[PDB]
Amino acid sequence: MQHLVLIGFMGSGKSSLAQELGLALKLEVLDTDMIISERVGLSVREIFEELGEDNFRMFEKNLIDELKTLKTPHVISTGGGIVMHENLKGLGTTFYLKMDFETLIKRLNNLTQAKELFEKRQALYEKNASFIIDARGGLNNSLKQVLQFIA
Amino acid sequence: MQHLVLIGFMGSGKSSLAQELGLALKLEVLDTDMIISERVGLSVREIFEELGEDNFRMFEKNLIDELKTLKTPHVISTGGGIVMHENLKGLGTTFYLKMDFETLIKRLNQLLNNLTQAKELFEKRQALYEKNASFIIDARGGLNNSLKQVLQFIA
Repeated sequence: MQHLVLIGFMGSGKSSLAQELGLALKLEVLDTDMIISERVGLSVREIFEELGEDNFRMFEKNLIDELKTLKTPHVISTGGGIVMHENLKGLGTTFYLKMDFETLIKRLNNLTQAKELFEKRQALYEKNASFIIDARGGLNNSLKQVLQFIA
Repeated sequence: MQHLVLIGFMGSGKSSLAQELGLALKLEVLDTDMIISERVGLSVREIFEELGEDNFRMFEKNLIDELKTLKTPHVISTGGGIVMHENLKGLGTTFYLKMDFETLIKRLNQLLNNLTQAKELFEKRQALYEKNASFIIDARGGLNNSLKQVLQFIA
């Protein structure tokens, strides 16, 4: 009865996979960015611009704590930066939707800096993941992997 | 020969005012979010989402240091958030384009939401801009009027 939480970079297919999982499992699907924006009454971008990252993270940390009180399992897609929270593992079973950076950017040079930055972020998702899903085979292939792990 | 640095919330009119100052003073205009986005090749929103705020703020901190080395004064419009940087005040003379919450919101929606929480946090954020401002421009009453205020303070 643990929430299934999908983490990873924006554009990795977390929302599409969350909807498919909720359908396969007959469970409700939640999106943390959607909930924060709906409550605060500003878009995620507007929240960052007008109220700042620290306030966004506060709404996010508070929402994670709130969703943990829900005993019924939900599927939960999350925004890119959620992995900075200490309370993230704790929310439920986490899945890193692992996509090669090259595909992500279409949707990086060993000797320049940006690659290291993307690698460090990946290292954070992996550190916070119960399971790593290979996203390269597409949505149905990712679904199969998730279902097999939880079964 | 100090840079004229425009700070404030998104939608306050910083971009239009910067262009107008640039024209009036015959100076070049720079935008710090545009510089960062152009270099990284990701929108600001995309940097926060893909690389996180610590990285974004690192790019921004570095850029302020680099712009300080420009001798020739530029008008510089800045992103929300920039005032978090200890190195910001020294980049040049800062102008806070002050708006109230209701005006900001009005400019953004171009009624059932409870904005009480956002308002409370916004009012606290304003003090950070005020703290970091050489001058406060009443950004409630029109571009030309704002321009007039800035020109008078600098002249």
